[PDB]
Amino acid sequence: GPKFPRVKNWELGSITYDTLCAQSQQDGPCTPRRCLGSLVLPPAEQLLSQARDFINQYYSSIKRSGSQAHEERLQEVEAEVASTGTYHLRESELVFGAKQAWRNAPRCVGRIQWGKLQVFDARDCSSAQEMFTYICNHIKYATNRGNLRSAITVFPQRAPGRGDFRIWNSQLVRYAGYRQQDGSVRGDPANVEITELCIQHGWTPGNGRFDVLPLLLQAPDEAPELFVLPPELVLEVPLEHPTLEWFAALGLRWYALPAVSNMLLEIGGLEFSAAPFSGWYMSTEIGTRNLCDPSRYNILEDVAVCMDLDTRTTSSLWKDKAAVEINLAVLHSFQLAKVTIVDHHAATVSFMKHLDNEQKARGGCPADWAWIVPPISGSLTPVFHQEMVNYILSPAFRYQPDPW
Amino acid sequence: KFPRVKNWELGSITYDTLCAQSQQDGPCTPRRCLGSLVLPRPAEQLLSQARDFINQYYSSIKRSGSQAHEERLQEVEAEVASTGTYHLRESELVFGAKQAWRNAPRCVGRIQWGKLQVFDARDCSSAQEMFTYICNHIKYATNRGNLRSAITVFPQRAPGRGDFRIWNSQLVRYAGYRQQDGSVRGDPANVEITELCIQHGWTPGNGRFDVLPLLLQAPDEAPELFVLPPELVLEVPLEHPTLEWFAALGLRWYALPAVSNMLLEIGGLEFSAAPFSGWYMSTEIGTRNLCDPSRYNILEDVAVCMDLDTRTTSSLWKDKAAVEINLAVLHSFQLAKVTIVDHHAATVSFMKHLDNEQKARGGCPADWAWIVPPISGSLTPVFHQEMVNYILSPAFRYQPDPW
Ligand code: HEM
Ligand code: HEM
Ligand SMILES: Cc1cc(N)nc(CCc2cc(N)cc(CCc3cc(C)cc(N)n3)c2)c1
Ligand SMILES: Cc1cc(N)nc(CCc2cc(N)cc(CCc3cc(C)cc(N)n3)c2)c1
Ligand SMILES: C[C@H](O)[C@H](O)[C@H]1CNc2nc(N)[nH]c(=O)c2N1
Ligand SMILES: C[C@H](O)[C@H](O)[C@H]1CNc2nc(N)[nH]c(=O)c2N1
Ligand SMILES: [Zn+2]
Repeated sequence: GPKFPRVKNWELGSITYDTLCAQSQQDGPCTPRRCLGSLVLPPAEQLLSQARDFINQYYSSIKRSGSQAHEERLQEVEAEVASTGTYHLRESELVFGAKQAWRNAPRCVGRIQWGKLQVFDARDCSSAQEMFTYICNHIKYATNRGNLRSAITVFPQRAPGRGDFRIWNSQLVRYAGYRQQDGSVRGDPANVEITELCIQHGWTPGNGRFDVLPLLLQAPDEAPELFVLPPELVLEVPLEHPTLEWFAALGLRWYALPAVSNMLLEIGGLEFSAAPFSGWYMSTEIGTRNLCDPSRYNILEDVAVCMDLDTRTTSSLWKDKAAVEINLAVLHSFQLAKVTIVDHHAATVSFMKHLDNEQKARGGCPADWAWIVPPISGSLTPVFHQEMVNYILSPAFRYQPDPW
Repeated sequence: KFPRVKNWELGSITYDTLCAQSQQDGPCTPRRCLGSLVLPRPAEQLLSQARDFINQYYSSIKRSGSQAHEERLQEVEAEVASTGTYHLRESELVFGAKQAWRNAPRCVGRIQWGKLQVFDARDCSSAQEMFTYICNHIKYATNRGNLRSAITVFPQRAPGRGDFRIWNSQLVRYAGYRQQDGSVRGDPANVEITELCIQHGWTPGNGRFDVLPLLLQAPDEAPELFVLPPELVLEVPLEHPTLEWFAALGLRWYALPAVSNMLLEIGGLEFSAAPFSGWYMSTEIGTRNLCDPSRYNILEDVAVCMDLDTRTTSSLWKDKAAVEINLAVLHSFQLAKVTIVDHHAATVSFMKHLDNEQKARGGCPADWAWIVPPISGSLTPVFHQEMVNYILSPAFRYQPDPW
């Protein structure tokens, strides 16, 4: 057979061969001795070439490969890199390659949509204030009354030893997390450290489970500045359950927009550091991950007592039963504010459609199985049975250090 | 070089040095990770797998150096040098077997690995004699419901010449009878094997749940058809503790999960037939068997009596249902007094078995994707617990079907 990896789909029994990975100019975390798939955290020469690389990708997506437009941009960068030691992205490239990056992140079921993404250029940005309105612009656009829209705003790149452009928070939207004199945490304990940095960087706090965090921002070299969001700007959703009348009463809630912010966008060698993006939620992130992880909000037990469930015993499956209902109330509450959501089946079925598109076009789709298969009802979704190949294609997103 | 392994529910942080023992390659490389792939694609080396293994033994009982070791390591050299091969003393096989369960990185029940019972069938020379070993093994392991972990090990693998093979994949299995309409009565992933039993002379039922007979193959024999004494096998009828109407579905399942097709590799040697059984963790029954689309696929059915909008995915019927299937699997076995374990209890204990190896062998390999239950995955601590996968020895391989 072919010498590239073979890829069976145990539901449909169908095979594909991933010829894409042949281009992963970037090593992972596995030796042939062992596999670290599970594992969550894992100067001229090499720039010139990483850049050359992306340009070639670019001209290929506009089908002009090998043509003079091409060898002329290649020499427009050689010029640039040689005599100054960087270069800049013609807007339209930044757009293509900001897509390429979403399309390339092997941990994201959301990709059918990859080609539908609004890139806003924010490369002119020159301050912590300017920064902010850019973001509010982003949020308004992409929240869009409730009819959510994939968006990414891109602030300036790394420069040779010049300050980096950082959004300090991980999301544009987090809830506060307040450490008790107990040892419990009031709010979302996900982000305590940051709730901390907030106060002792100027913020007068709140007293609530869902206190909407204000934004730590930071321009090159300048000290980190602290901006708060317009409240009528920040669309949340009260939660309720179609049938269980008492759910609405638990007083729970999430917020429309899922906006990642703490992550480095890497294109053709250049570094974006502050380039936050946001789509819409899949119902399991809210109702399983954020609301049910015990190292988070962890309601669950709570909901299952009102459920009338036998928790003394593990095997009554109260842990599961309850969580189903949670998600459903996550779903129903969203469906009902006319806000954009998408259940885990719905998402997976379309991610599968995606895999097939990528197949015809690029010859595979990098995937981090553990992350693609939803946190509940794994085996009931189609992806569960698709073997996946993971690898690192560039342009991509990188995890990056916290700025402190 | 040595893998740091953090848990994310507790911030535990640990280091696996037991991986450095791995001696055989996985499909992963630095370029591209294929962790999620189901299955893979002279005589002086046999000799060094022997020492390596034999060491594992005397070393295991704290003797590695003193007489017996030194002596018994030379029986081996003596034997290999002049037969191309050797044979395992029995108490050693019982070490090999125990170890290879402990080793296999896909197994969530490994905490039990000490409590295994090992039948030596090395002396078997016919599919008659085999049938016994099997009938006897099932009678032991079913134990009226108090299921006991047990392997049985048929003859090893003579260089040029056939293999002892069980043709079934499990012991107890359900007949899957194809209809013309591309329709399939019974268990669809047994469709092939049924017609083999057929073509080799068996009389079919045409009930949904019909225990398939056994094709046993001694070397270079056309396999022979043997039928499981109706009650050596224990089934559980399925009811739901609160959903009165359920059991009128007629659905049921056998108590013994027993692997009939994997190659027990011990210290060089290959035991091409070495069935083993312990006990079911329920999600295998409810979640794979009963609901997998490629199978008995009753998800829709259950939902519709449950009285739920199939129309849309956003009503979450499939999961709602699934939990009740699963709940019926748990009740019924506890009612029929038949050892079973829920993904929770199990994964919880697996975690502990992880901490045991950690302070024991200094590590342990698990296959995250396989060790994490199919439903409600993140509601188990295995989910948040980074694992390393690597190939130790002794251990179980897969093997090509004897056709
Ligand atoms: C359009 C709707 C989208 C959906 C439904 C979606 C869904 C998801 C989900 C469920 C995950 C797994 C994360 C977890 O549960 O921990 C994920 C990962 C990810 N997605 Fe999306 N996503 C969407 C849009 C986007 C957009 C616009 C981008 C960026 C352009 C994006 C990039 C990523 C990245 C970079 C990760 C993993 C990065 C990390 O490890 O932090 N997704 N996505
Ligand atoms: C005693 C109670 C046991 C429990 C609860 C248990 C649980 C499991 C489960 C759920 C699987 C995964 C199969 C699937 O997800 O479809 C598995 C895999 C496996 N287990 Fe166990 N197991 C037990 C005993 C044993 C025993 C006694 C052995 C052999 C000595 C064994 C060896 C294996 C092997 C070799 C695999 C994976 C190989 C394959 O791909 O089929 N397990 N275990
Ligand atoms: C300790 C730690 C640090 C760190 N940086 N990341 C993690 C992993 C968890 C995670 C963290 C963030 N900020 C975002 C997501 C995707 C959420 C998402 C994004 C988008 C764009 C859409 C969507 N539906 N969901 C997952 C752990
Ligand atoms: C090559 C190949 C062929 C084939 N037909 N199927 C596979 C898939 C893997 C698999 C195969 C079998 N027979 C049994 C299990 C559950 C195993 C199990 C055993 C015990 C003892 C307990 C438990 N809970 N689960 C898993 C691979
Ligand atoms: C330990 C485990 O590998 C890790 O927590 C991963 C597994 N799968 C995931 N899947 C999603 N969607 N999101 C996550 O944060 C994780 N976490
Ligand atoms: C493609 C994937 O690796 C394969 O389907 C695995 C994943 N997880 C599983 N989990 C369980 N419990 N059983 C299985 O057979 C599998 N199969
Ligand atoms: Zn790997």
